[PDB]
Amino acid sequence: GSHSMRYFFTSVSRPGRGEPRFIAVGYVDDTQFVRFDSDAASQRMEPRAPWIEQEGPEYWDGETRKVKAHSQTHRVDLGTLRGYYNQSEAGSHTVQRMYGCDVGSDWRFLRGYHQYAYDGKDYIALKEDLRSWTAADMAAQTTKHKWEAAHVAEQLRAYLEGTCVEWLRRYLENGKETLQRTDAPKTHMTHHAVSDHEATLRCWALSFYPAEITLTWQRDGEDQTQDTELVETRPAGDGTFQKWAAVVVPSGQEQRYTCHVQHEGLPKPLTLRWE
Amino acid sequence: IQRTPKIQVYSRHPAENGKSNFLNCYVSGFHPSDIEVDLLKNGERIEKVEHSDLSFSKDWSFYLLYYTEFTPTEKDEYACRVNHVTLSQPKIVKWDRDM
Amino acid sequence: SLANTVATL
Repeated sequence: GSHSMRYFFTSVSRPGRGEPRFIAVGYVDDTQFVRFDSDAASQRMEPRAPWIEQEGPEYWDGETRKVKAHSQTHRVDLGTLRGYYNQSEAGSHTVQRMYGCDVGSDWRFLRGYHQYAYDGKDYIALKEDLRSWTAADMAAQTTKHKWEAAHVAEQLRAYLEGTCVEWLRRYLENGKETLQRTDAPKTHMTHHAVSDHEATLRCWALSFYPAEITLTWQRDGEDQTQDTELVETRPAGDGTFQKWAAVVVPSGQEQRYTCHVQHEGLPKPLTLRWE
Repeated sequence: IQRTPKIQVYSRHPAENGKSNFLNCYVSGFHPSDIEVDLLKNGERIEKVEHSDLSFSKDWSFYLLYYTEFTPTEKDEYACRVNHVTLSQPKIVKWDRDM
Repeated sequence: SLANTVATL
């Protein structure tokens, strides 16, 4: 199936003293494999998945050097942006950046990304054609004009379509035992009497990967959204994910309700029903 | 812009008295990223708590997983305490085995 | 692998 590689960067200014707090993380699909925290002792890009530990010294040296360069750019940006928005030097602000590439089911470049945010809102983003920019306001417009003149889009395009895809393919092969394996959700249902006449049926989906999944409730073969509750997909902590959906029903009529589970790891959707 | 945190408290594996497990507090959809998250055992903060590396969703809001290794019992109560700028006072979500 | 160049805003 399709796969992706993404890098997330966050820098928070600390006006009271010192430089911004900078944190960077790298992911392949829903698996984190590297990180950098300016607050940590190593001051180096660090591994977070076993399959990336195969890389030699030159890899870690280059990645460390580059992530530090990323850090400084963000430090400068915080200053530049404080001026663009005419803000005080006494408050703390945030800049975020995210970029990456996707390969399709054919394993060929599918698409690339490069977006930026200031204080949690879109600032500037590269469009899908990887040739134009989307600026959210006049501060971003100034940046856009400068990046057009410096041809930053062309440079990012060469990375996203080349280096990015090539490395994503390399990581996929090296960590194939996990990255190219889908973990079908382990499902079951629980029954909870909320009163003498009503009961809650909760449909569980556990230990699945990737995170993408859909849980739906039907009553007498027809989708039901009322009297239901769906929680946000959450990380188990061991690399897999969890989710559940519940419905309140009249005691004694549990048999009319079915929970439908769709996930890439299942040849066909599963259907659960209570006793 | 500022955004308030969503909170979920749960165990990595189905709860079973006497058997080792992991207690999780997942905080998401928040901004800015500075936040205070504590796992509690009978009202007292657990010192041995770690968290994932700060990351964020498509809308730029942040998410973090705080977790600790614990062994559930029938009487001990667990909860997650979260403080953030968008909160007038620390919020506390108690752990429920069925959720 | 990370990009090699990062232009300022």
